[PDB]
Amino acid sequence: SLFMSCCGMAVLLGIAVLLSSNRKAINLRTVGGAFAIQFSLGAFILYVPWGQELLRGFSDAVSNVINYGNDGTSFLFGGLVSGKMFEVFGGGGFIFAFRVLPTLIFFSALISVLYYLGVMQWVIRILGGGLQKALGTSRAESMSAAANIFVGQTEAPLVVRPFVPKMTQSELFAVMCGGLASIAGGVLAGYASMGVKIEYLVAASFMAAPGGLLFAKLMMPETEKPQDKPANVIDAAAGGASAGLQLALNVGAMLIAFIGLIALINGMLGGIGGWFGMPELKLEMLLGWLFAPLAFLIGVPWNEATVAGEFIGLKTVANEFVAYSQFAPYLTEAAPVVLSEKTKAIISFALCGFANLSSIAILLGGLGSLAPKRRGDIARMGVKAVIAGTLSNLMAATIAGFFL
Amino acid sequence: SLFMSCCGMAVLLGIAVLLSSNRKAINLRTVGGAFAIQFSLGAFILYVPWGQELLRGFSDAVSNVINYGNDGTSFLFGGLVSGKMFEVFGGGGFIFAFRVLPTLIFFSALISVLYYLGVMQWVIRILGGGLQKALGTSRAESMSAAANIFVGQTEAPLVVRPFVPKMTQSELFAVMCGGLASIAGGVLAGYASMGVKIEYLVAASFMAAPGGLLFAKLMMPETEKPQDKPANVIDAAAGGASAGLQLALNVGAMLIAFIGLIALINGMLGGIGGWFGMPELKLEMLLGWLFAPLAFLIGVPWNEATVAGEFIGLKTVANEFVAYSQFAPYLTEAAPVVLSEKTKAIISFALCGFANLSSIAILLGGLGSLAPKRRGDIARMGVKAVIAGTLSNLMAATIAGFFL
Amino acid sequence: SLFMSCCGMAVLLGIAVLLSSNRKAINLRTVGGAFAIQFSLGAFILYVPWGQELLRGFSDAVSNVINYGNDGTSFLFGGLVSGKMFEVFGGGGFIFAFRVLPTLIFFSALISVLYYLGVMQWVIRILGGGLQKALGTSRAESMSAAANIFVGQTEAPLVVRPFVPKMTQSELFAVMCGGLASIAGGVLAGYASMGVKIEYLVAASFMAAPGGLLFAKLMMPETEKPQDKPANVIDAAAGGASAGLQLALNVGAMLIAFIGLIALINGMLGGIGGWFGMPELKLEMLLGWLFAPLAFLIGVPWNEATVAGEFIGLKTVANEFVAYSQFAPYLTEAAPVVLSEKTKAIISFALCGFANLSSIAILLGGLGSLAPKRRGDIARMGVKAVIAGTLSNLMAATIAGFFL
Ligand SMILES: CCCCCCCCCCO[C@@H]1O[C@H](CO)[C@@H](O[C@H]2O[C@H](CO)[C@@H](O)[C@H](O)[C@H]2O)[C@H](O)[C@H]1O
Ligand SMILES: CCCCCCCCCCO[C@@H]1O[C@H](CO)[C@@H](O[C@H]2O[C@H](CO)[C@@H](O)[C@H](O)[C@H]2O)[C@H](O)[C@H]1O
Ligand SMILES: CCCCCCCCCCO[C@@H]1O[C@H](CO)[C@@H](O[C@H]2O[C@H](CO)[C@@H](O)[C@H](O)[C@H]2O)[C@H](O)[C@H]1O
Ligand SMILES: Nc1ccn([C@@H]2O[C@H](CO)[C@@H](O)[C@H]2O)c(=O)n1
Ligand SMILES: Nc1ccn([C@@H]2O[C@H](CO)[C@@H](O)[C@H]2O)c(=O)n1
Ligand SMILES: Nc1ccn([C@@H]2O[C@H](CO)[C@@H](O)[C@H]2O)c(=O)n1
Ligand code: NA
Ligand code: NA
Ligand code: NA
Repeated sequence: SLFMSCCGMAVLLGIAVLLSSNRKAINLRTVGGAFAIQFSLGAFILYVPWGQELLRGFSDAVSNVINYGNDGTSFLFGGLVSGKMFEVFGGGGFIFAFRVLPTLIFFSALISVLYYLGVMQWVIRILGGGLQKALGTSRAESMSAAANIFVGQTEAPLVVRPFVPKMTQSELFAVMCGGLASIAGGVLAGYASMGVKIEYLVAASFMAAPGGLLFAKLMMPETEKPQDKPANVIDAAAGGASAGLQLALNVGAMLIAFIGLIALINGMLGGIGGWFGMPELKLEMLLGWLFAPLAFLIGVPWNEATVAGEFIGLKTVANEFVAYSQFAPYLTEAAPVVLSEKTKAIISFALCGFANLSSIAILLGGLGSLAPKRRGDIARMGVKAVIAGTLSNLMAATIAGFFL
Repeated sequence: SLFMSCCGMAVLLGIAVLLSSNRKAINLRTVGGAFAIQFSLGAFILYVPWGQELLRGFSDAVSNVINYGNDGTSFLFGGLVSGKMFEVFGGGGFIFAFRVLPTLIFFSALISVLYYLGVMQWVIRILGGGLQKALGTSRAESMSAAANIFVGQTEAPLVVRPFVPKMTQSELFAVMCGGLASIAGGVLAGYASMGVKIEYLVAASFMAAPGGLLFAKLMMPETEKPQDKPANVIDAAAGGASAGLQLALNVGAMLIAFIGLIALINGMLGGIGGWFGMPELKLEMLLGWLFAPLAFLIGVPWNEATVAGEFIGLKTVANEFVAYSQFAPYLTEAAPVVLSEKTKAIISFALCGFANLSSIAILLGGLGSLAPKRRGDIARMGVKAVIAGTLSNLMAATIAGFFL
Repeated sequence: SLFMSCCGMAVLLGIAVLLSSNRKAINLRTVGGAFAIQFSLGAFILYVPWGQELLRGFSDAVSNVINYGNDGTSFLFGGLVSGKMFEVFGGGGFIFAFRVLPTLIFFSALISVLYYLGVMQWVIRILGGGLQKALGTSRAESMSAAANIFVGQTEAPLVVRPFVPKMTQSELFAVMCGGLASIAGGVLAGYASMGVKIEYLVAASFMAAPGGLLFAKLMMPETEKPQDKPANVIDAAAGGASAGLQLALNVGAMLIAFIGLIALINGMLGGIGGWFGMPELKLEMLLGWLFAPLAFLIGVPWNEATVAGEFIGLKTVANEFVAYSQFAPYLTEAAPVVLSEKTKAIISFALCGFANLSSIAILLGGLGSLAPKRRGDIARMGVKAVIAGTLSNLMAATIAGFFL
């Protein structure tokens, strides 16, 4: 029943302790409160009636903004994003390149506008302030954690830019983990446009802030001593649209290559596996068979662990965008395998994060440009930070599955 | 009758004098001739029979070039830009992204070719030479004004690149105004592909050269003393296509964001306005109500001033591309409001310009790269230059409405 | 019969000798073996039964990879690349921008992956090693020649990057020729997706390695004395996709401009030619009339030389991508002119190369960045290198036509 979930949380906590740089340096107030916040946050917005209402209210607001932004892409691509497409091409009428990718552009512009107005800084200051006061974490790493709820791993540390070059190894590691444990507002709307429940996306985003700090301070406790704009609103929107455009082009090119490469891998795996009497061997079977214990450990039923392992594994070995692309058909009525609603939630939560190996190179560029003499430390702690970010997503998925 | 137009011109001239840096330094020959040229140019090509024939001849030639360039986009997007699209999606068969944006690429390549051959330099030298000889303006600012008829605000000063770092504040201001009062050959073909009459676009482009110098020397008179390539034609075309591609991507991303943001603004304005008994409140109503006196002042009928104010205002607070995108449906048979032909002309002329706040940042980058130690002056005169560019477009619209 | 082909080869060899920097410095072993290899390679894979089987086996493998990569573009553009497109738009259902361009992205990612694994370096080391041992050419220029079979003119010298700044003028010229005589794996799959026979593309690619060295050492004999990575596989794929994206955008923008410009040229040529009683004058007629002797010289029948001259000429004055775009309809059942299978082969081989004037500027950037103090030599030998690359493609076409 609920025993598998509580054991799941214990195992995830245990792995982080075993991989800690110094277990005797672990601050029990910090890691105790961080888990308490992430757990209570899950209890609040997924179990308690009032918290569920606030979550649905924020989600519907997000859903309304997406529809508003869709007027922009409707102007550019016209009938190619209309209802007539489904009458002609059926299911293939949904053109991903025109339906999902342009949303990255609009939300990037919106976020840039909200930064110019000071709305974002206002929310981050409140959330980040409450974290450091309750966990004892430093000012800079707390703000970066709160910022990571809404923006990406490279944009989040920008709110504490002048503090990055001199922050401790534990601080830098937490900053990295904050970005790896979360996603971004732009891609969130993209995943929502692909069928992923917004309530799960918003929840996992907020739970990433304490969850990121949790496993960061578990695996890399503080052993040192920490310390302590566009001309107008229209320029802000333009700059945001430009950054979103570049992102949309990068994501699209990645999806063409990766999905194409996976198809190539499956073709080769069919021939190689055939030598051992398994010609039906594919990448999905390997990932599913290898991540099934992990899926089962976080609350996925025994008969659904293998399928759930495919998506979780693909997110790890590649990225969450590719995983969501393969998981999205399982959210429609034309799903090859009908999954339970709890399993759908667990997969949604466990995928909601930038935790992968390729994100290390991105951290080296974005976060590294803020502190060029610290690129060595980023590369050194890269793998451990990904593991920490993975544990945070898995913990959030276990918590979500518990109250569901 | 015509009294409202002549008063309109007087008011526009009056505002520039009131905002002048030194009214006693205003050269009457310069500002007198500049207005005389812009007025006579309007009289020539919009009223006098022969001038109307030369305008239609140049416009049809432009219209033929656009159709020739459309063979390129027809090859890439095939049936998505064919007549079958209108049979399937109806009005939504016109895909803006494939119909308008690729034209920016072709014309950028063409202009680059005409620069390599020396055709552009030949025309600019004649027009720019006649301006300085009649107005007394300096050599450099005159060529940049003439160049601005065909190319953008950042490409126009390139013909006088080595003179920019040492030109006077009045010269630099005129260069800025020349770009803000005009558009570019690429986007001109785009607006033409959206339904805007080419005759109006060409006319307003040529009237921008004396009009730009007019309000530049009115608001910033000269108080100082002025002074005084690709390997082959195929490389020129390739470089032009590359620049046009980058432009086409920027415009498209901007249109997705801005239109999407306007839709978001309208949603919020509906809720905010509802608090004051106006739930139907939108961005269009605010702009229309605030720019109606300005539209009425330049010759737009009282019962059409509010609608015309929406487009003029949107061009100012954002850019002319967004304004044209909302004005284009009013040029078809399926227009929500049937406007008079004179009103259509006034709006077309008043929108034909890069005069907006975001163009300042663009001037800081493009024009600023030509003179890095002058970026301070560009930022300082930015707002006044936009105002001057706005007055030039409004003057051209008043002149156009007069002879129509 | 076969006398026209052998004379064709002799003429091509003769031109290179006449344009040599020093005919008395020509190494007979080098240029003798290089021609022997290119000729025997053609004999092997186009005439001899076993060699034809190995060619078809490699081609079908290439054809399978393309289909695998098409799963990526099928996900992004959905029904716009499905069979329904041909039912609605007929022949115009084939959208080039979604059918061909995305293939550049996938193959660029694949090649980047094969480089990370060491597969490419392994094949290049074998082919490049056999060339230098048989021709006496230096180590660096041999590897660059072999690398050019699979990758582009700017990516090929990267395998011998630290040797480029100090290599002789003859070596540098050979490196340039190796890239101009060949194409790239990405665009190869593009041309294959346009209808060009893969067997011809693969054959011409392999024949480019000895053919490139052949005319390089003929026109520029050695008179001096020669001398002598991503964090993971997923990062390699991402970087490749990014480079392919940039390439796909450049090619698409070029095709819009160039084809559009050709349409504009044809319009002007119709008016200019009309003055001399030839209003039907077009760019195709000029190129066909001027390259017909060259087409006839390499084995194209007298009544097909003019049509074949259009494609060969267009490849020279522009690029092979534009030429292939105009030659592709001649490979379908709806061809305006039914050509013989041998003529189709000759045109396919003669077009398979980056040999054009615009590739010089590209060599100045790519190859020049590897040796900034050698950009002068690259620009100096630019034209001769293009001629050499042209002769290599023409030789390969003559050889192909001989055994066919
Ligand atoms: C489409 C899906 C198909 C399935 C593909 C699965 C392949 C698994 C990739 C793992 O490769 C490793 O990843 C590390 C992470 O980058 C690299 O470490 C590199 O970076 C580390 C830190 O960032 C350092 O510790 C190392 O020294 C450095 O080698 C390491 O070299 C590399 O072997
Ligand atoms: C989609 C449409 C929705 C409607 C939106 C309308 C909003 C109006 C924007 C105006 O904002 C101002 O614009 C100036 C122009 O850039 C800025 O001046 C900045 O730049 C000037 C000069 O370029 C300087 O004088 C100033 O010091 C400097 O603040 C200024 O800060 C900013 O407040
Ligand atoms: C769409 C198709 C329409 C048909 C168009 C056909 C036009 C033919 C273009 C030829 O122009 C020449 O090309 C050279 C090659 O770049 C240039 O040499 C330049 O570069 C050379 C070496 O790279 C140097 O030798 C020269 O000094 C230098 O002028 C040269 O200037 C230029 O006149
Ligand atoms: N705003 C964003 C969006 C995405 N990303 C990177 O792209 C991968 C796929 O979404 C993510 O996993 C992440 O590596 C990013 O760094 N910042
Ligand atoms: N050639 C061009 C075209 C456009 N622009 C800038 O983009 C805005 C929208 O067209 C314009 O208002 C202007 O700011 C530009 O600077 N140069
Ligand atoms: N990988 C590639 C692909 C293309 N190119 C350049 O682009 C032209 C058209 O394919 C080619 O003729 C060549 O100039 C390149 O340099 N490298
Ligand atoms: Na984040
Ligand atoms: Na201009
Ligand atoms: Na090559």
